[PDB]
Amino acid sequence: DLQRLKFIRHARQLGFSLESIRELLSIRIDPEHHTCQESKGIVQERLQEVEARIAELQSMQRSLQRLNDACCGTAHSSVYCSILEALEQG
Amino acid sequence: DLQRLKFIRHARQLGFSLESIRELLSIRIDPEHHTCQESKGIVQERLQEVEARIAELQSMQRSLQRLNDACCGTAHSSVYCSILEALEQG
Ligand SMILES: [Zn+2]
Ligand SMILES: [Zn+2]
Ligand SMILES: [Zn+2]
Ligand SMILES: [Zn+2]
Repeated sequence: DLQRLKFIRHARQLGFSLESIRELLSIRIDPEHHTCQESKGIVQERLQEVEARIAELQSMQRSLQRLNDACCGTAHSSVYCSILEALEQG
Repeated sequence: DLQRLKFIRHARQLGFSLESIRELLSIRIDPEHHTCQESKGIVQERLQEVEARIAELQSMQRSLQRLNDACCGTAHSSVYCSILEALEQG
């Protein structure tokens, strides 16, 4: 029951890079020589990384939604498929 | 100017796996023997993959937002930092 393992798992579940986690463990073991500025910087970095991803994934999701909704999804010959036509224009 | 290269790039920008792209190129080269059901299935699979990711990334973003907002981010000794306390409870 080494408590820092739970700490690490939680940082992991938040998608912190191994390098960021090393920094956090460094702060955790010696708090008297680190500040809120350092720990917050690590969080802001990870937060910006996540928000940028979510944005580029939602862009894809919107395009994928249009592609999905326009196709009939039946035995209709793919010779007429809008999905292939769309991927052609991009 | 081999047009299928543009096709591939567009599928790439949508985050389709290499295997899905192989399937699309197979449909593209021989449309007379494939249907909208096949091409749509490939799109739905990718769409569900993206929506699940966006959901797990937004979960992180919400937690990261709370962590970020609660910390003063100044020289305040990390001995009092809420970020480390939070990562402790998870
Ligand atoms: Zn159709
Ligand atoms: Zn179709
Ligand atoms: Zn503080
Ligand atoms: Zn703090």
